[PDB]
Amino acid sequence: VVALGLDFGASGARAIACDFDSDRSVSVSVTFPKTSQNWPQVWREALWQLLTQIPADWRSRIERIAIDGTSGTVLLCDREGQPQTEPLLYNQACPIDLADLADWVPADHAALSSTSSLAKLWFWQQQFGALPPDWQILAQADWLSLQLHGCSQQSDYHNALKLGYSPDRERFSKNLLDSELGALLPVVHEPGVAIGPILPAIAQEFGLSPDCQICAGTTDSIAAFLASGAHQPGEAVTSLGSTIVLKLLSQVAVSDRLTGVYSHKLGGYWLTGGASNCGGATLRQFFPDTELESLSCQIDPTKKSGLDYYPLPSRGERFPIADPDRLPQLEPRPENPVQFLQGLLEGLTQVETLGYQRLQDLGATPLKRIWTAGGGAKNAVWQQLRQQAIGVPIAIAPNTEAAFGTARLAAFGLAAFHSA
Repeated sequence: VVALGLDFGASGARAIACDFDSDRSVSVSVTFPKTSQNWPQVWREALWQLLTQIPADWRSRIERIAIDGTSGTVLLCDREGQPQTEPLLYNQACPIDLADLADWVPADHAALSSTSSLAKLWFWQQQFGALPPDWQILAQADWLSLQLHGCSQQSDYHNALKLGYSPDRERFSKNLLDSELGALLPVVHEPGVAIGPILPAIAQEFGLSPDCQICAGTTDSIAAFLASGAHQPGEAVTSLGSTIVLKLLSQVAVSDRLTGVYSHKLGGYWLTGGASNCGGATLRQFFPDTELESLSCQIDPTKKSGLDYYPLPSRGERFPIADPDRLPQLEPRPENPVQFLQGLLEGLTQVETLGYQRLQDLGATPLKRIWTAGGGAKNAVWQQLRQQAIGVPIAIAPNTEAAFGTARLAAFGLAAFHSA
């Protein structure tokens, strides 16, 4: 089976066509601008650009397609899926009262956030005054897949979560559906399942098989986890990037609105996680990468530095423990740059350690092993510190590209996420 993964991220889009019986693939890219008067046009043209750059052989052989997008990026469209106003991007917050959403979702549901799809739909509602029932709100991944299969008001329970969906009960609340916003809500499927065949005109134009299936997509954050291949509960993917992002697979859904912790449904399992303000950005504040490496070579993890740092890049922390007033803790600062670096890596290690423990304290399945992604994943000293402090096998994630995880999503769905 040959599947195509389309990933639309923060500043670009990547396509990965993958042949899974050959384990061979091709990857193409499109880079977004940093400003547009028409982001829908930018995204749609990116879609055709990605498809075009794929060789004719692969395109003829593609049987399934899936698309992941940025979580919280939504479009207000009419009956035909035509943008009626500018998209509200993932980073944009809305000046609405979250108390106006209380009757549509449970106590501290993930949708209760000024940046959620639901909050943006309510913002649009109070903007236009009254939204027509034949209109629809679409996530980025939704709208793009709509360009492929032509079926309107279709989404997945990953993107739809922050729209107010409850994947624990597999439904929107009856009060939300009965509401004035109800007619704009999409039909929610499981990521990976076939929505419908590709549009005949689209298939013919781009030399794709007319029998190719367009699946239900995901978020790019979840696609990244799917790229690792981890499917057993207790397994976790750690992203050692600018910020440390933890993703833990569990048999139980856990949530903590205080620390921004919530859970996505993933087949029969649950994907929980948390994001710290700490990360490699703190490291770059004192070292360039080259110097960072030359100094890491001289660090022996088997001996404590005596330093107890909390490596925030600035004031404020959100996970594992929430404290907006917490300041970075980088004292005492030794004269030896090597040992100061060790203190930093030890602090970042503690963040990850306390992060996974916090997740387990909330009820998540105990950590079995860790797959690592991001820039710090290649840092073996950092890996040793993480390993000896956490106590589980830690390795580098085989694949990390979101488009590849989405290609796997197209090829196999979420089938691996069940009891064997």
